[PDB]
Amino acid sequence: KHQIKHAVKKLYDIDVAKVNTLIRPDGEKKAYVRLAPDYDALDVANKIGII
Amino acid sequence: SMLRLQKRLASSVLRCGKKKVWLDPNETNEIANANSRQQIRKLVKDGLIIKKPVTVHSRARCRKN
Amino acid sequence: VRYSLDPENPTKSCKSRGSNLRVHFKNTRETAQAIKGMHIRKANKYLKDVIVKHQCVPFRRYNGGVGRCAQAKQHDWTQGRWPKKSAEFLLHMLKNAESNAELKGLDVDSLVIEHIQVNKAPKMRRRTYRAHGRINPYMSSPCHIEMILTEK
Amino acid sequence: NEVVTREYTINIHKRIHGISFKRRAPRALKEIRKFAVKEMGTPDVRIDTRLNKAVWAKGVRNVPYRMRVRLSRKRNEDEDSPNKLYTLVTYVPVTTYKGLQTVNVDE
Amino acid sequence: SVLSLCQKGDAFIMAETGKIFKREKDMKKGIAFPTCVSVNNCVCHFSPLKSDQRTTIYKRDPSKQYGLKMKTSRMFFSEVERRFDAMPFTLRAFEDEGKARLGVVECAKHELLQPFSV
Amino acid sequence: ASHKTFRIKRFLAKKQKQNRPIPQWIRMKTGNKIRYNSKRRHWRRTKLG
RNA sequence: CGGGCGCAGAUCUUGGUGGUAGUAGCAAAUAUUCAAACGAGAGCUUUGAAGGCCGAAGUGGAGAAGGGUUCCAUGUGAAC
Ligand SMILES: [Mg+2]
Ligand SMILES: [Mg+2]
Ligand SMILES: [Mg+2]
Ligand SMILES: [Mg+2]
Ligand SMILES: [Mg+2]
Ligand SMILES: [Mg+2]
Ligand SMILES: [Mg+2]
Ligand SMILES: [Mg+2]
Ligand SMILES: [Mg+2]
Repeated sequence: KHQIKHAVKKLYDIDVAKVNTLIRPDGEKKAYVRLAPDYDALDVANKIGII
Repeated sequence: SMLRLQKRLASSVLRCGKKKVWLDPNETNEIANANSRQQIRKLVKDGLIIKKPVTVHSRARCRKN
Repeated sequence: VRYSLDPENPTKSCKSRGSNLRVHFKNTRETAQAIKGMHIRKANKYLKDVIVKHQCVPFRRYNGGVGRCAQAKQHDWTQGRWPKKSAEFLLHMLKNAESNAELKGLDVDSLVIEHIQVNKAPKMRRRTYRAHGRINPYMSSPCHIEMILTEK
Repeated sequence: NEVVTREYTINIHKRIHGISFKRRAPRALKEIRKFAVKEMGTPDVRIDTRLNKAVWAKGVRNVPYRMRVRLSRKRNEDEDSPNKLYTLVTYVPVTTYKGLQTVNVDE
Repeated sequence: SVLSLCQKGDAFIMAETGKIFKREKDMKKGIAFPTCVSVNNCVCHFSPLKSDQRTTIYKRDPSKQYGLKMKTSRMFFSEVERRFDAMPFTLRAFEDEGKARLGVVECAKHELLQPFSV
Repeated sequence: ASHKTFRIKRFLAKKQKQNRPIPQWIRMKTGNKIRYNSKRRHWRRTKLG
């Protein structure tokens, strides 16, 4: 949880409140990074190309 | 068509069993479009999905005896 | 493709075929012998009555265990049943053979079933569960059906 | 005229005689349908739901003996089928069955 | 500047229908298709977005109906019915294309918006 | 069960990804030579231990 | 000139197919019924009504071991 939180703070320069990791049934770990209230996940998702 | 998602979602929304969910037979085509719990809560507010009352189990004879 | 008993005059004849039909071979063979020489207007009426159980199908060969019926006296026989399943696969084929005649330009009301045979198809394999941990086969008996029609 | 509506009295007591307990009420409706085809000579008989409650009023094995009924022959008017006309069987609540004849009812 | 040219003509079409032929309120007419400027490599239907390949035009098919589960997708789909019923439009007419693109990923997936990919 | 180890869960993940049907374009690539995956297992018929 | 050289049998080996045979059978734990919708197609799906069973040491609601995607939505009706 510390590596994932520190990685997204460097790839996109966004602060994260908490991270919830989860290993999917197919062996892939899935994370739920909750951004700080000063940042909007809708704007970040449009910059990095999610939407 | 086949209304088992609506019968299941309305039972958890109304907090009752499947034997208490009443789906209007005249509006089966309108209830079939409800695929989420928020749309079921809209149909319950319109009288299309009504919670049937409890079967009567009066204690008249139990108390009279 | 590669029918037996090629027509005498293909100019006035229509053909139909069916492969791997899931009807019982013994049931669909006894009804194929019932409609032979009949007209398609008479064979359709006969097959439609077998479904509603108005005139039976005399089981001539595969008649081991079948019960007697009062409608078998029409065929000078004692046994007979109503294969509803066989009377439907032979009913969609007569509808297809009629289409081949309308497309070819044949007189529909004068077609006569001059040849109709039912072969055996590769049996499909299922299993049943018997006593003492034994597994016996539970096989299907599909059939190949083909027929040639001609005018008179 | 073909569109005609009458009122009959189906003596079900003699039509379900000898039937097992858990088949009396189901047979009573197979006898009402046969009674409708015999009297109103048109197949595709449709039995009203209120009549289904009347035959099942006292369970499966206790069917009323006589049941006042109304046979109404009508036309399909939609989805032309092999049967041009159909019979709609409805329930007629009566107090007693003594002296009830087969009367005709007009629209 | 393809973006500046398309928005300039789109405002002219809206201004052209501002008062001309507006006596009756139930008249069905308007922007049948937004402006499009193509290039050598481009084929057709190129309407660039405010941030700029993705398709920036969609059309609602009334023959298909589906209940959107997402909250912003219903708000995005509701603005289409109030403005252009079954008429092609652009994602620039929303002024919040950061959110307008969020509500379009579900409508186009459930046969509610038919795109014209380049 | 619901209480798995990481090694068991990693073993069930691979067997779950191996049980996928053969891609459609593989059939046309091989000319219908490989039509169906000969190692498809059912959770009722075949147990992986 | 050299043989792994001739089959009717060995409750022979492997593969295939018959008679029996449209036969035995699809008979443990009370029950189905009317109308409608979808559909090429309905005793069997879905909805409503009627009549019933499990009757709180349940045919109810949740877990352990075990199973390993069987969970959920949509689509298809070849095979099962
Ligand atoms: Mg065993
Ligand atoms: Mg097992
Ligand atoms: Mg030898
Ligand atoms: Mg030999
Ligand atoms: Mg039994
Ligand atoms: Mg018990
Ligand atoms: Mg999957
Ligand atoms: Mg399921
Ligand atoms: Mg489905």
